[PDB]
Amino acid sequence: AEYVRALFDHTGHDEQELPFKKGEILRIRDKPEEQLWNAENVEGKRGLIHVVLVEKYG
Amino acid sequence: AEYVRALFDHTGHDEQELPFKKGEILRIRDKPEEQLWNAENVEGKRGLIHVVLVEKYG
Ligand SMILES: [Cu+2]
Ligand SMILES: [Cu+2]
Ligand SMILES: [Cu+2]
Ligand SMILES: [Cu+2]
Repeated sequence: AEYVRALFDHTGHDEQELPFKKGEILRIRDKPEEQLWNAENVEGKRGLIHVVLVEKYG
Repeated sequence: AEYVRALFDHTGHDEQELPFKKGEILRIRDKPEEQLWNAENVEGKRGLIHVVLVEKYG
């Protein structure tokens, strides 16, 4: 809901954002392992996390 | 739902994934401009897109 707890260790890294043009059509990838959230950790660092690697905490 | 249409041009680039440890607690950032989807374009390129920059097409 508001908070999650990590089920595994995870090593930081980058992911790329698609470039696209106005009016371009895109298909959404809906497999669970491809879903991400924006998160913030105890030290204020912000970044993406994979939903499948965490669980609802609060 | 399944497909989106881009409302603006968007230049490709990277975003970082948080590193975290098993059991660590994280807060989810829920502002609209921080939400992303996984998408695929006409040429098979895969990448992240910002929800606020597109609209439901199909
Ligand atoms: Cu990833
Ligand atoms: Cu961007
Ligand atoms: Cu971005
Ligand atoms: Cu990762």
